[PDB]
Amino acid sequence: MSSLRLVSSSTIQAANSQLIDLTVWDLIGLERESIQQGLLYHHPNQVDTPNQIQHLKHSLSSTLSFFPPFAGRLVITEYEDNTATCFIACNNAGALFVHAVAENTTISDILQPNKYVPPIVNSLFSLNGVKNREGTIQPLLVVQVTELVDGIFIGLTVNHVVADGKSFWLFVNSWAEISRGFQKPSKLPTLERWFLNDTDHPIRFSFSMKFQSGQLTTRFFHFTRENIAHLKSKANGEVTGNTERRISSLQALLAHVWRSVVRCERIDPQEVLYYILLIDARTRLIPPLEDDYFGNAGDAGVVIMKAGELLEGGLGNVAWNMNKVISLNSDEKIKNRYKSWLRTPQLPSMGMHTTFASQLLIIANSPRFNVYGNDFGWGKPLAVRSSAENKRDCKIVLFAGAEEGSIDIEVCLPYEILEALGNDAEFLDNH
Ligand SMILES: CC(C)(O)[C@H]1CC[C@](C)([C@H]2[C@H](O)C[C@@]3(C)[C@@H]4C[C@H](O[C@@H]5O[C@H](CO)[C@@H](O)[C@H](O)[C@H]5O)[C@H]5C(C)(C)[C@@H](O[C@@H]6OC[C@@H](O)[C@H](O)[C@H]6O)CC[C@@]56C[C@@]46CC[C@]23C)O1
Repeated sequence: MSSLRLVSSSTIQAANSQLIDLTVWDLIGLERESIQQGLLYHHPNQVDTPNQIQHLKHSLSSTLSFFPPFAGRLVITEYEDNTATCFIACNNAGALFVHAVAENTTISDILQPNKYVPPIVNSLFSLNGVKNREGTIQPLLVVQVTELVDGIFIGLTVNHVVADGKSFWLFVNSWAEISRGFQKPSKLPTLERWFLNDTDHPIRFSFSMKFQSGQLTTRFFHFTRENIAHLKSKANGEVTGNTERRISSLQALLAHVWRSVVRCERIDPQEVLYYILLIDARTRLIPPLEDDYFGNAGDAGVVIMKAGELLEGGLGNVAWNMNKVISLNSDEKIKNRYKSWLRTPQLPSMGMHTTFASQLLIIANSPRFNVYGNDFGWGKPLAVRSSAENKRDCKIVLFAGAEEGSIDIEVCLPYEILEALGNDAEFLDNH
């Protein structure tokens, strides 16, 4: 019979004071969840496991020297007028390293064949459910390494006020390099964060103030490079007037997934639908931020369409609308939205009351993040998984696929819609 237990929990400080001021993008995450993603590895041959665990521990400490925020803590000051400030103290209080053993549990137990994410996956991460503002006391980075019969799982819990998805995977890429023998990471973070004026920080903000919540389930779908290329051509072929074939591969796929989810739920064609993209500000500010700007730097772009138009209007029209919402996130709108936020600095509510699954769909992560380059010395990973802690939001999480140019999507929806999707030949997934 299989089981799961914790062997040890250890504080990891940076191998070798300063403060970081947080900007609007960072503060918005204070009352939300951590990023919880991890990497699954197969051990074809025998491995000296105590030596592997020790090597991950020491290479983690070496990497933290280059990313001191992950070894620090948040500092929150609450004021009588119900406002607050927040910053990161790089005080080297340390990350947390959790060593767990899943007896009689295997790779294939974790990757159930073309099925749903099994419950064991959520236990491969530590500090599940902890909101980011609890980083005043809790580590900003927790690493759980779980031993399996035929491999290991490396699961990270990262405070979303400190880092977005891009920065999460910058750190993982850099940790893998250090573990492989690199002296320094190949990409060094930019740690000073963005404000329109030096006088803005510390920003003084206020805290506080869903269909089938708690009942959602999670399933992965795989999209080959070919099927993606097929959808891009189709979408661009349907919008000829004014096109140099500028609908991207990702836009076409996301448009296709949106249509497929709505098709499978079978809803009134008068329903209004909201599709939440996160648009990176790094490349869009003038002057742009550094590519390796370490923090949050992205804004919701909300695509809105009637269900009837979404389906009856064709793939290219949906993808064209997405392309246009992305294009409106200009340097002007980023800066004006920032300025407008400073004058009503309220952390957001997570939005409307939803009465069906397709109503509000959140798109997270990106296929541009490097998942399969994370060789720590024992080979590339077999798969990427998240904690699947979320059972509240209808959500699509994007991952680079194992094959060149493919994409894995992790879909969190009611079970019956995920079943319809897996039986829909128009949904052009594979495996
Ligand atoms: C266009 C309309 C008609 O007005 C309206 C109708 C209403 C709505 C559908 C819009 C609101 O209008 C604003 C809206 C987007 C909310 C406020 C947030 O958006 C931020 O709102 C603040 C202001 O409060 C802006 O300044 C930021 O630019 C913006 O980003 C976001 C995030 C950032 C927390 C978001 O989380 C990221 O999901 C992507 C992942 O990749 C990341 O991991 C992850 O963090 C989850 C969704 C969520 C909660 C909601 C939900 C949907 C809302 C409620 O559109």
